[PDB]
Amino acid sequence: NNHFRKHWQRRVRCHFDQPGKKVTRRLARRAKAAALAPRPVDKLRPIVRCPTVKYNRRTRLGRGFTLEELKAAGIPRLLAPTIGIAVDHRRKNLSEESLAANVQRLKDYKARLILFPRKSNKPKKADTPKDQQTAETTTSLRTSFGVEQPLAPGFTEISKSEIPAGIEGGAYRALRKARSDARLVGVREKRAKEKAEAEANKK
Amino acid sequence: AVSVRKRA
Amino acid sequence: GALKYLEELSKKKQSDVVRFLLRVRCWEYRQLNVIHRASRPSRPDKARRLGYKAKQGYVIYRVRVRRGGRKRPVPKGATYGKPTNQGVNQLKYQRSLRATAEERVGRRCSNLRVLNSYWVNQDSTYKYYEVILVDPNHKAIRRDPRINWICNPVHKHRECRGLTSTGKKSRGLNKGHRFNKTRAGRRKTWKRHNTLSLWRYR
Amino acid sequence: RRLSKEDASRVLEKTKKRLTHFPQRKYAVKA
Amino acid sequence: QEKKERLLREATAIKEGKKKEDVSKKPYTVKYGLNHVVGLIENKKASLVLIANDVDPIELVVFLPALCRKMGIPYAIIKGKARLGTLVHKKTAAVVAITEVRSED
Amino acid sequence: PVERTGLIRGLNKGHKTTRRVLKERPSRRKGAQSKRTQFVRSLIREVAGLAPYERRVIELLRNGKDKRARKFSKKKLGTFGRAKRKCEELQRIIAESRRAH
RNA sequence: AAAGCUCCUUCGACGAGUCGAGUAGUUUGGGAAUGCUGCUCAAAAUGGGAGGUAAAUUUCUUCUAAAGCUAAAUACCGGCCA
RNA sequence: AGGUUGACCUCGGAUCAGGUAGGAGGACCCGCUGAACUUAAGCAUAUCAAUAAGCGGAGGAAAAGAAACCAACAGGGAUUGCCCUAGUAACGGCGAGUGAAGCGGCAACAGCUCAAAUUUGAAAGCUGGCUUCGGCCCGCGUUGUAAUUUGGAGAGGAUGCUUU
Repeated sequence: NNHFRKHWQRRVRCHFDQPGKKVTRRLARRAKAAALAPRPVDKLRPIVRCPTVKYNRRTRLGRGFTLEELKAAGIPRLLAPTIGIAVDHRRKNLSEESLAANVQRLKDYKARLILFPRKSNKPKKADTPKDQQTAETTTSLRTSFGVEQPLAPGFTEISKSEIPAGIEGGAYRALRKARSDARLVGVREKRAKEKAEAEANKK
Repeated sequence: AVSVRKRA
Repeated sequence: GALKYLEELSKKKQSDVVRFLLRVRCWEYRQLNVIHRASRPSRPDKARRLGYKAKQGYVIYRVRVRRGGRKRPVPKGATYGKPTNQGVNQLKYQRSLRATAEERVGRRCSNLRVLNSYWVNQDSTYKYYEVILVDPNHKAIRRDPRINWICNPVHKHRECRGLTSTGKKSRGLNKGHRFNKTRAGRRKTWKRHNTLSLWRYR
Repeated sequence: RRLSKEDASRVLEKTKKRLTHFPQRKYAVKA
Repeated sequence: QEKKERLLREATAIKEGKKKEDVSKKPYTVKYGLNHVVGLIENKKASLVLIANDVDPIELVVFLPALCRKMGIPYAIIKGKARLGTLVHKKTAAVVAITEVRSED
Repeated sequence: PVERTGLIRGLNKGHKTTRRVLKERPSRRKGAQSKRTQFVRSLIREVAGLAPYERRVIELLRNGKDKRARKFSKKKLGTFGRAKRKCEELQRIIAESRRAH
């Protein structure tokens, strides 16, 4: 099973420039950090759940926060990209839990944010006071605001007094019954409509 | 009357 | 606005008024030259929605192109290799007559930049298009931030590279599963799939 | 044939308002 | 020119602390421009509509008699888009309209 | 919204979450008819008239050959749904004309 | 003078020989589900597209085409410097 | 004077005033067009290959790009690139063979502009010429140049604080 029937030698890509590219990327990262000092080098990202039944067990970082999250955190959508927060207009909040988690994330970021004034002579009420501007800072939001619990805890202790009773009939019986009900949802409804029609015809 | 939008 | 009424009127191309106007305009454009300047667009709503403005530096050029298929220029129209099971009468050009018209109009006015183009009329022999062109050297164009992107040298001859609307349509630059081979560039994707990657610590 | 500096730096009125009232701020995050 | 003296007079008024409405009166002019006249007809503000007979392309004004008949606007087709342009200080005017005139007229 | 059963299979399968009600996105307003759009389309319709295939479907519906009109509309347009909608609006046109007359 | 936030009775325009259909050529893993082009027909207003087996009926989920701009990570047997 | 005097529209002329294009290079990039040797026992499907040759067009990158997307989940969320998916799904005479994509981890991240609205209590917009550098003219333009709006919304209201 070797696919060497075309002119493969014309487009062989060797990777001897891997350490040179790593050095170039590190130089670009340090230049970006020096240009963006004292701000962090990257934007804040929300915690989103991976799609599909294979990966829904694990959460990760998303593209940006939703407008509902920004509104509930009290951050205007025009101020948000100017203070290092990423905004994603396509994403929606279909449940309360992710909305509350991202709102709490934005609230912690807002509480830990230090906002320098536009002019040093005239500080506004929304800006950080000069005596409070001096504090230890972080430059990696991916590390400081990372995914602390990507997976649920797979090990938990309960007492035997509070053990669950269990579903009646058994879990395997419950799964078989659910599958059979899903496969027979339509036929039972049609027979119910037929019985209702017979009752209406000959009540 | 047909109005395109509300007018100030 | 009247352009909404012009839009809904131009949707009904088989009504009596639109058929009469299309017939008389077909006769006039067939009597005129193959490529000629239009003083004003014949479809102002279509030109305006495609990006035309009534500003110095915007011009309209009308063009007719012979319609039908493409014939391979071999002597006596016969191929002398392996049999192809088909004739040259059923070969199809992979780009549009609109794109061919855009290239011919650009070669007629090489100092301008082709913005977009639109169908105006057709008959059995020709299809008729009107092409909007922008002057990259006009001060009114260069001072407008909505259009001075076309003054950059990267936008030279968009119609020759397929950067116009019909060019993107022919290149299949659409998102989705139906455009897997062509959404990022067909030959680039083919090279990416057929290249062999050999890392150092393999 | 390159565009002049002022023509390249021209912005629209809406963009001018957005840059006037919401520019890129200087900020820091506590650790 | 008349706009220049009007703006100069309004500038003097706002310099000595009066509103522009205190020194300037409500204007009464012939309404023109195709989109403007179509909007006035749709809002039933135009009292009279004059449409040029030689508009090329004809689709710009081919619906205007029917629009005026639906909205109950008195309309008339007249000869000369250049003749209307002489009214509106232009070379060409496809359609003009009167919404209101003065009490003397 | 209906509550999920919390099982991996069956009806209403999936992990239990508190579903939200959300304000309708303005991108989903497309297809809703506007007052100005209705007025403009009605005026353009009475100015321009009908297409020849539309007149053919009109006379077929006047004769009462509904299946033949549906087949001709499908042949002219391409899809059964577009044919059905075209036949419905032409029947509405016939009804409006007969209620006018 | 412009600008943002909060709430709302109401309004809320959104790209046509275009989408789509048939047919022919070509292409594709998409010779049952691909894209492009030519010819013929040719749309609509909660409409339209998609949901990889053809069709009718009833639903559901996603977006919003036929106008346009935009750095970076990517490529480099040409040129220059090392 | 009315057989006159003009206003527009369209089409021309000028060694008119001011500009622009051609050719080179083409390693990489965007398209068009397009083989055969080879591999299939031979050989018109196929493979080579949507390659070589030929043609048009750019730049330091080009192209693509902010969903008429993926999905079917507790939902992800512009484009590009690497690893993986995976030699898998799938396609294929008489079989030699061909062959993706979603998710996932990473690199890098950046968002937006028009048409469809009447400024109508005032084309507020712009090219060119002359300048005493204050401006003044010839004009373009209402068959629509400015401000505002782009679906993430917005328009109209109500409300009380903030911003330049």
